[PDB]
Amino acid sequence: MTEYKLVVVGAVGVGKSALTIQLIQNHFVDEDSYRKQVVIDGETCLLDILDTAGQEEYSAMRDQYMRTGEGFLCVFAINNTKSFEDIHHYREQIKRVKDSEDVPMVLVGNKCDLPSRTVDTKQAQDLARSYGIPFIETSAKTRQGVDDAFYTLVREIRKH
Amino acid sequence: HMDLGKKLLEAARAGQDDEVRILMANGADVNASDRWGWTPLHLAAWWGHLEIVEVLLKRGADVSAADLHGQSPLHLAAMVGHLEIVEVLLKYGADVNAKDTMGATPLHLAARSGHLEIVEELLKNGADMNAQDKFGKTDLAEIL
Repeated sequence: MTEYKLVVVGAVGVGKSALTIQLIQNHFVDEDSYRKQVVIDGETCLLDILDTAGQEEYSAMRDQYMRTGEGFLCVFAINNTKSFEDIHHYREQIKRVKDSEDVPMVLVGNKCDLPSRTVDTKQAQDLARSYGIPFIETSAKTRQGVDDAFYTLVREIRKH
Repeated sequence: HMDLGKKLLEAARAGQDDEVRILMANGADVNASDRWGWTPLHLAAWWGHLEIVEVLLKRGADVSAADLHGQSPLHLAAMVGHLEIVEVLLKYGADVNAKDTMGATPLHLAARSGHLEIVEELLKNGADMNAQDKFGKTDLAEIL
C-alpha cells in the first residue's frame, strides 16, 4: 500500500504537536500511533507522520527529518510574526537538504481562532502564492482546517 | 547589558520607525544579524517595510549582506514581490547577479514566484537570465 511520509515543521510553540494529535485522535477527549491508515480518494494509504517538536533547535536532526520527508506541513502561529518568517528559513533549508526547488509543502496558519492576530491572512496568502504552495488556516481547538491541511499535503505529494 | 542589535532586529520586523531610529541613535549595529544571518535590512525587505528599508540604507546598512543561505535583501524582496523595495536596493548598489547557496539569482527567484515586473526591473539593471530561470504563475521597450 502507498505510504506518505509527512513532516510537521515550524518554530517552538506554534502548535505542531496539537495539530498532529488532532489528526491522529479517533475520539474526542476534553498513546496513539503516527502511522495512520486512511482512505483518500478511494485508495487505502498510510500517513507516516513525523513531528519535529522537541528538536526544532537541533540542526543535524532537523536535516534528517528533511531528508526522509516526502512533504512538509510548514506551520506558523497567526499571533507570532517570528514564526511566520521562520517558514522562509525552513523552506530554504528543505530546498538545500533535498537539492530541489519543487518539494511538496503546505503553508499552515495555526491558532486561527485566537483574537491576538499579528500576521494578516492576506500576507500569508501572498507568501503562499510566491512559494507556489497551498495555504490553510487551522485551529485544533475549534476543529477547523486540520483534516484539510493534511489531505491537501497528500494531494501535493501525489501531483509531484 | 541589553543587546541593541536584537532590539533593532525586533523593531525592523515590526516596521516600528520610531524604535529603529531611536536604537540607531543609541549606536545599535545596523548590520547586526540573527542566528540565520538576517539583518534589519533582510527583515525590512522580506516584510515589505519600505520606509524602514530607506532609513537603514541612509544609515549605512550593507545591501550586500548574505545570510546563512547566501540570500541578500534583494533575493528576499524579489522572491516575495516587493517591487519598490527591489528598486531602492538596486539604487543603493545591490549586486543584481548575487547568487545564494543554491546558485539562485534574485531574477531566478522572482521568475519562479511569478513576479514579472520584478524580473523586468532586474533585467533593466543588468541581470543575467538563462533557460533555467523558469516562470511560475504570473519597461519592455527598454529591455528589448
